[PDB]
Amino acid sequence: MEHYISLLVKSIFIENMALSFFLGMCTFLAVSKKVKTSFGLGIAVIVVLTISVPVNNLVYNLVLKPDALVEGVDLSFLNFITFIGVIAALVQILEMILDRFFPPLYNALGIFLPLITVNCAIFGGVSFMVQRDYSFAESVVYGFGSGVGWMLAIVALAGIREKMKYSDVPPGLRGLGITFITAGLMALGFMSFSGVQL
Amino acid sequence: YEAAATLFYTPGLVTKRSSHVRDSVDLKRIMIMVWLAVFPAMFWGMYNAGGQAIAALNHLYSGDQLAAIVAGNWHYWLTEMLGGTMSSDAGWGSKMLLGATYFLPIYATVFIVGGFWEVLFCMVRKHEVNEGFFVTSILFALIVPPTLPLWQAALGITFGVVVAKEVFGGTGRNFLNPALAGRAFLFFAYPAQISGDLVWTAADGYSGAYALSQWAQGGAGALINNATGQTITWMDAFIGNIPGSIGEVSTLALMIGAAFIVYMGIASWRIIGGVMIGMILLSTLFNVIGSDTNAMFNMPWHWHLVLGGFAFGMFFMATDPVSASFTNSGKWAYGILIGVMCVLIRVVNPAYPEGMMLAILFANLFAPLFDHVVVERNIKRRLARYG
Amino acid sequence: LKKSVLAPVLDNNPIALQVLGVCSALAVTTKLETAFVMTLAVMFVTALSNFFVSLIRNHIPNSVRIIVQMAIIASLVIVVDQILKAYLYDISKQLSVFVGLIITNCIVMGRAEAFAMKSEPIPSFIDGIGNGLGYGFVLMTVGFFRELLGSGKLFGLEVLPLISNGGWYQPNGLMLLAPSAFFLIGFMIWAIRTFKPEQVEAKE
Amino acid sequence: MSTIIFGVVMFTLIILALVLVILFAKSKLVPTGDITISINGDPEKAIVTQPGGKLLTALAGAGVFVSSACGGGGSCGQCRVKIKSGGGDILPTELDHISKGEAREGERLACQVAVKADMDLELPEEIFGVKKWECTVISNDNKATFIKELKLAIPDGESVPFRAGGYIQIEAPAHHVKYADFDVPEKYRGDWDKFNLFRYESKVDEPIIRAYSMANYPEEFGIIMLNVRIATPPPNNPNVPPGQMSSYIWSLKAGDKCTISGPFGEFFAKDTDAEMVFIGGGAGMAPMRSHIFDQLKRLKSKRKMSYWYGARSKREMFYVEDFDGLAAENDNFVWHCALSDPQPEDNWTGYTGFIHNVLYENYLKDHEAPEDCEYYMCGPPMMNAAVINMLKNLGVEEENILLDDFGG
Amino acid sequence: DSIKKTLFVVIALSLVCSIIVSAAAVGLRDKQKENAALDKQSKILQVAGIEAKGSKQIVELFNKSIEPRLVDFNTGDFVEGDAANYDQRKAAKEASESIKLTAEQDKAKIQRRANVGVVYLVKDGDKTSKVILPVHGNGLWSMMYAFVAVETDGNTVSGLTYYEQGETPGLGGEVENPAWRAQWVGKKLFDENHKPAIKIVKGGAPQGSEHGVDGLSGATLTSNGVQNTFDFWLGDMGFGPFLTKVRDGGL
Amino acid sequence: MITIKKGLDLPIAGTPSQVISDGKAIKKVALLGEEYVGMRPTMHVRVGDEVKKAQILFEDKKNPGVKFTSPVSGKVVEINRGAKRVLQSVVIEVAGDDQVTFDKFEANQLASLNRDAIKTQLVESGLWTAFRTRPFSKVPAIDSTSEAIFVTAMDTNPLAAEPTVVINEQSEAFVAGLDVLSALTTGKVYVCKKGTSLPRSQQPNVEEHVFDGPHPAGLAGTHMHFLYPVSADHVAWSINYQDVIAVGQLFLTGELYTQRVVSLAGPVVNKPRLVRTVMGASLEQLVDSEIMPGEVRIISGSVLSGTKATGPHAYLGRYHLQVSVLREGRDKELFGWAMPGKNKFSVTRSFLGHLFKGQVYNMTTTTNGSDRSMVPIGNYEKVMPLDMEPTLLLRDLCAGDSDSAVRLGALELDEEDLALCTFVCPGKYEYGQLLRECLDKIEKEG
Ligand SMILES: Cc1cc2nc3c(=O)[nH]c(=O)nc-3n(C[C@H](O)[C@H](O)[C@H](O)COP(=O)(O)OP(=O)(O)OC[C@H]3O[C@@H](n4cnc5c(N)ncnc54)[C@H](O)[C@@H]3O)c2cc1C
Ligand SMILES: Cc1cc2nc3c(=O)[nH]c(=O)nc-3n(C[C@H](O)[C@H](O)[C@H](O)COP(=O)(O)O)c2cc1C
Ligand SMILES: Cc1cc2nc3c(=O)[nH]c(=O)nc-3n(C[C@H](O)[C@H](O)[C@H](O)CO)c2cc1C
Ligand code: FES
Ligand code: FES
Ligand SMILES: [Ca+2]
Repeated sequence: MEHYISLLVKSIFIENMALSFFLGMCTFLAVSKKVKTSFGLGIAVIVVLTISVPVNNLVYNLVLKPDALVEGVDLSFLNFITFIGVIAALVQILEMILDRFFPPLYNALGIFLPLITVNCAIFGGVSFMVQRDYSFAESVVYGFGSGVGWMLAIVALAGIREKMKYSDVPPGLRGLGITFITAGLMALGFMSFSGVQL
Repeated sequence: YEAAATLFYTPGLVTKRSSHVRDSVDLKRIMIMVWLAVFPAMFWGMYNAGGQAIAALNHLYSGDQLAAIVAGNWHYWLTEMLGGTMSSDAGWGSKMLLGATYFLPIYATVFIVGGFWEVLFCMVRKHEVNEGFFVTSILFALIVPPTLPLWQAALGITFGVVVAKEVFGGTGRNFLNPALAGRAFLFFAYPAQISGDLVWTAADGYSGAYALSQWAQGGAGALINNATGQTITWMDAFIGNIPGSIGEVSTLALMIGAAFIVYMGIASWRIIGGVMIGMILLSTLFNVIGSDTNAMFNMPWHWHLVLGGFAFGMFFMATDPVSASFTNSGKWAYGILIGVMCVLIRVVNPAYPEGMMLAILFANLFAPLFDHVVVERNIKRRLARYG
Repeated sequence: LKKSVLAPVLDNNPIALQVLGVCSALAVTTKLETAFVMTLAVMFVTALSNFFVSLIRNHIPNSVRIIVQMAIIASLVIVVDQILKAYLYDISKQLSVFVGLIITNCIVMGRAEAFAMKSEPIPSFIDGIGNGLGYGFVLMTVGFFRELLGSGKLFGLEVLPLISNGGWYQPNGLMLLAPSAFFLIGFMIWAIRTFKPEQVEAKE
Repeated sequence: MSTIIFGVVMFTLIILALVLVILFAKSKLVPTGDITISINGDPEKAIVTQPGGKLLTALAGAGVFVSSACGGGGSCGQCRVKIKSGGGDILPTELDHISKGEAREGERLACQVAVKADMDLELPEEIFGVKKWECTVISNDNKATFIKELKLAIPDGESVPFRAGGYIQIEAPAHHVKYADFDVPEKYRGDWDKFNLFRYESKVDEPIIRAYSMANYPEEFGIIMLNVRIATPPPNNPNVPPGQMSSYIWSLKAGDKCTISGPFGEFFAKDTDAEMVFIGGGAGMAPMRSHIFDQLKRLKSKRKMSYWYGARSKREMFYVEDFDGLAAENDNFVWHCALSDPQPEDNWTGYTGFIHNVLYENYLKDHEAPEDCEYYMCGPPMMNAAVINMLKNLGVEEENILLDDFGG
Repeated sequence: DSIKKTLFVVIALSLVCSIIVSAAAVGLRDKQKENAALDKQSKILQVAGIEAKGSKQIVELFNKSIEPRLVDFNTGDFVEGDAANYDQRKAAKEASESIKLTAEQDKAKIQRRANVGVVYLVKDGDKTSKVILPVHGNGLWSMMYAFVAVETDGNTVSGLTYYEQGETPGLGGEVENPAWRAQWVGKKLFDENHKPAIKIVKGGAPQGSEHGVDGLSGATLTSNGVQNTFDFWLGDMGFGPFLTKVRDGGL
Repeated sequence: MITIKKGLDLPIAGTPSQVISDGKAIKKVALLGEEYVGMRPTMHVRVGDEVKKAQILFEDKKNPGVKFTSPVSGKVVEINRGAKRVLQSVVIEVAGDDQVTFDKFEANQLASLNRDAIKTQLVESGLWTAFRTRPFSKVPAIDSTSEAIFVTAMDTNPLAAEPTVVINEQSEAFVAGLDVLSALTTGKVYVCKKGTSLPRSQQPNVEEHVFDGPHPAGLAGTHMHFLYPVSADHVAWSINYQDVIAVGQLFLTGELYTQRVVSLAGPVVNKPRLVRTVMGASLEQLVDSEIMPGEVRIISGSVLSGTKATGPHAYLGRYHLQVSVLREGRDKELFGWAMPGKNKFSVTRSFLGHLFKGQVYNMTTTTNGSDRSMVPIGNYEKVMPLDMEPTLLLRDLCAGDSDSAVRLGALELDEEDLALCTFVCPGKYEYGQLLRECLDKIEKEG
């Protein structure tokens, strides 16, 4: 369908929030050393942001939308509460299930879950969903697109920092500064799709 | 001074261990050979700039007011006395002279300030002055609008050297194209000086649109140039008589230069093949789809191949081995990706008229990911124990 | 004592030595009048949250400590949000989501999980104020070096006349985008690590 | 006004539902079962604990504590253990002191192992015998300006089994001791007065454990002999706290007893019989004398070696009554020394300066085959660096160079 | 067990924090609602020309002068109701009060149009001198919203101000330039044939032109956007049926 | 496996005519102590002692045993130590004919001996210094055994002797060597031969595999890839054909066989030929009067992978079958980097060399251009034929990492093959020695 593919490509390439909204950088610039290390984190972000968007959208359209529970009353001033609470509960439960029911997958996904239990890149996604007021069928697609775009961005940065093993960075900038400059140049590259419509 | 003998002479050293014979090709030869490959394009671009300037200016002004104008900016103030006249039938002696008077200050400032940065950093780290600066200086000076003031170019090259290449550790150590980063700096920080309709023609007080941008607002019959009033045809844009930048015209006069290096093995032909196949495939797809809106949907591949800034970028910017992928099968992916982007962001992105400068910076980021994928496949093969 | 609060300014800078709190830093600094409010909010929220969590540090459980700590920090951020929308709503519109993003701004997370969980409430409060001030130093310097070049103004008050009014300056367009923050922070890190050499990273 | 309580109850309900779901998941999935740790391969006894604890700290509660010198802090870098089951998940923090080749056979850093499932240990036999004793100091002679010959009386004359070069564990309680009452001879009292070392004191409120290496050789039992070094802080930094454990031992009085424990083997002499070169510095005199006595008085192997020592002055010289006798007693053993700045009354003739130059100029530079012998160094870094640089210049490698330090 | 020791503390802290959170939330709601208006009040007063310094004065003279009103786009007639709390932005988001436009209808690139809008009238008494019209269209990067002030003749523009545009400053978002705004005084919306004749002229409109306004320097997409916005919202599917009545009188 | 389509065999001047001829007199013969990777010296001799042929001369203290034997009788004259007391060369002077005798067998017995007996006799003789383990190039331990023993019955090094002429002379000795090798495997013996015909053995364990094409199609490293991929857990052994001849002579007669055939040739060699000599002969005395007047650098081994032989190193290496000479190119040329030289050479088409088919150059030892960072220009792709991607493996090697090099396949190589990729590099790096450093690091930390 035009809408349910346009929204996906939109979230994937035009507003990559790793590099167009610039969220989640505290881990973007921290866990980026090996491609086969950042791939697992990308997968974990994909699953967390594909799960936490639909449930939050359901609860928002059910009990925190104004007049949705009782006419003339609203509960706008606890949306942050419920978003962060459901995010933390889902992360904890998923980590416990990963360690219990399917142990071999813990090495690939379960280890990374305690890091992203709270994060800008996920909270901002939830807030943007609630701000743009999506329906469920498009909200799930938006969440999946956001996750996959974040995974793509972090994997590309891991590849760049792997290739840069031949560099001769000056001693002062060694590490953190060169990572920041690389991310800035990455933004300069990704400014290509600033104006396209979808 | 007498110190230039270091870069004139060969050092005259001998090997010490391992292979005691060495191939005679080297970095100092490669850079200079690229430096000598653009000339059949640079001279034509200078001539074209002079011609467009003369045609537009004499189409606009005449008489005593024209005398005042030619007694205005130092371009005309100098070329009127140095052996030429500003009339409508002027030939080489005025056209090329005006083009050179426009181009030389930009180059002489870019080269000086970039060389200052390079010598400062090289003296701080105490290595020999690298030879990868001439190519970047030429390839940046060749891709700016003629009316661009000197200090904006100085800031652009300063950014493109210090922020993109020099900090990462010099030639061969960086990961993104220095000259294209330098042009992106201007393209994003001063849009009213590098893009538009008032900077593409050297004539003072004249308005002339980018050749490509006219199709974005009208059909194939809207490619009209107001220099004297004619129609821009495919053969016209292929010979390179359209308005445009100082060096990105005359696709033929640039292909003649680029074929030399491509045949010589300096530039990989795999990337060129991949970019061409991607561009033709995606443009044919768009043409088949079609739509009454966004008039650019109908331009075919043979029209895309010559318009605007495609040929020069494809032949020189893409083939940069440091930025490009390394694996033999990854070069194809790099080429196809850049070929898709240079049409996608020019067809379905109305905000920007020119695309290659963005597409190269986009694909440089994904250059090593293809390398990693191919390497992982090869390692899987080896662990399967078949070589 | 006075001598120990300035450490997060240079010695243990939260954005220079460690990687906490970068999203707000690189997103808010488009102006200066917004950077000041963002730094005051971070300072006050961090200080109060550390004080409270250290006050009740001996009775909360470690099984679900995440929920309790994010509840006690959310009950403060959801108050500062209403305060901003009641007094400085003209500023608050500009920050948009980032005013709410103080929930997960890793400064509070790290400081609460590192210091207030095992220290006395008053040192926890002082630690919070110090870390906030250290973060605010970088915030304000990046804000100055962005706004002054991007608009010829500081705190929304003209200092460099623009070319529209025949001024000496032309507003740089790139500074108003995001990649300006990245390079500015990078050169800031270079200066910090070259004037305080003991923080230089290792080779291998 | 009405919506305030409504928001309150909704907030409480949603938080309670979240916590209820979290605990409903927790109380049905987490194993929380008994975990059994085998101290050896099919051992006589096992340990049962709860998951989540550190392996070394859990095991130390039942015994068989390890030779780690930081007590679980990960600072020693030598809490090496071997486990062949439970988990092969080597941690990146263990790679600091574990190698790719050695990791393949289940060796681990116990300080970084967190217990989650059943696993088995394969610790060597001799570790199981670690225990504690309390002994009385019977001689605390001041053999030099900064050393003491601390003699201990072992209870019941028990012959503790050990190899030369091993180290025992000693504990000390909280203390407050001033240096004005230490046993210093009047000749060395002038040297102490030179910087007024009597004025120093230290306040310690904690128990402290360290490691000490015995001077006597294994065939000598019932009496254990330890050398203790000066505990003063550097004069250039007067406010640096002094050596706590060393201060306690220096202040320990005759007749009064202290607790000893943990005879741990390390720095073993090689099984071969090649020529040996013995270089010592400062407090390494105890392991040097132990190793010298060991094979000679116990094994009687027909080896050949020499002991080279460096001293500030003749005042800092001791054990000459033993070395000058043994050298004449047997032709297999020689000993030499050099003085840095001997006093005019020392009447010294022979080698002077630092030990490295005299070693090179007297023995190594004209040796027949320096690459077929062994080297042992036990001394301060300012001598260790010089001797190792000399030896690497001479052409010996890591497999022949053996050394350690006395905790700094 | 930790069960009771966790439930007790979590419920106690929830009760502790919910009361303060809710008290803060409901306490400031009045101030939020009141302060949400000034950012638009300043623009409306400035476009009407009644300068007011300070929020107190701004609300005072707006309460004195301007009367909000509603209008039906079809037939160009007024409707009953109140406009002080009418959400024009939301009115386009619901089918009951909006219609999705088609290809020939979508000249402003909005795709949505409310069935009943809001029109502001400035008064010096029981008669109207100027009438403010809120008009919006789609630019290059995003939407733009603006006020066009016309006199009671239904022909002349008295002032134009864009209170939020979201374009690139310097060339795109130059619509906020006071000099560019000062051009719009005296221009004419319609011609003799009653058709909308406002034209954005590139390179500078001819001096004294009655239908031209200078095109934005180097922002042709933005100039085209503003031209499309006016050409749509002055047509018979916009404020044209109402403008006919403005010229008919009774304003 | 039968063909290769990459790599450029270097067109040099002074190719040797493949005709065996007698050689000059030999005075000093030495054993080099640095080419034996990982070996550390423990000598059983002192300056002035007297030794016999095949007698133990020195043994290494790393490996258990693997005694190195003097190649001919005489007396020890000097021991040239190096910096940090490394063993460089043990020079002995030829005198007398005292030798150590070993057991002898018959032709029929040579296929069914006992493996332990064969190994004992071989290691006691000292020919065990020949075999090298492919993943690390070190001589195998005294007791190890692997199922793949590769015999290099071809040679495609530049200006090198043709094995078809040498093997044909000894004839049945090669067959005896192959038959005795057939039992020292536990696997199979692979002999890599050109399209021509070679003496053939009747043991089903051995095999014949045909290879032909450019230069890299003759090294054991490349022979590995298409027949038995070497891994960390699958080591394999390689030996040149003359050592097979020596082993066959040993187990057929009972005395160590020490003669060698060296292909003295080069750009500056007055008259190339196939010389007969004893291993480790003094190069300065072997090349006497065969040089034309001029400053020359005597280089042992093949030109791409040899070691300079000035002074203490002036002796034939154990693993080298050829000697070369080059003219010292110390001259400085004005704008020579840009001058379109007719006589210059380059793998890329950036010079006039590739226009003239079959032209022959007098290449010298000039390192064109100083050290610069490698771009690269995709030069290595035309060179390396093994199924691996070198244009980034070389970057990894130059970065100092070892963990990823092992993954990419740095194990399957050595300085024997990577020299060709060092030769074509534009940055003028030394990947040949860099690979040795990386392999040493992996061996140490492994
Ligand atoms: C295996 C082994 C064997 C040993 N064998 C012997 C032996 O045979 N004989 C022997 O004498 N010792 C030996 N030692 C060393 C023994 O552990 C000493 O007691 C050691 O000095 C620790 O004792 P301490 O804690 O009293 O002193 P430490 O405090 O560890 O060191 C004393 C010195 O350090 C200074 N100091 C204290 N705290 C600090 C600080 N925070 N910063 C800077 N300087 C500080 C003190 O002022 C003083 O100068 C051995 C150690 C080991 C590990
Ligand atoms: C970075 C950048 C951003 C731009 N943004 C806008 C914009 O927001 N609106 C606009 O009308 N033009 C914008 N432009 C300019 C247009 O792309 C283009 O130059 C203009 O439409 C000139 O068209 P013309 O030649 O037909 O007059 C921008 C240019 C650049 C380089
Ligand atoms: C074929 C070729 C193309 C090049 N293209 C560029 C280019 O587009 N821009 C540039 O700045 N340098 C270019 N260079 C110069 C050089 O490779 C560049 O600065 C590298 O990024 C340096 O590492 C080129 C060099 C070669 C050989
Ligand atoms: S990543 Fe944005 S605050 Fe942590
Ligand atoms: S307990 Fe100290 S290193 Fe592990
Ligand atoms: Ca409106």
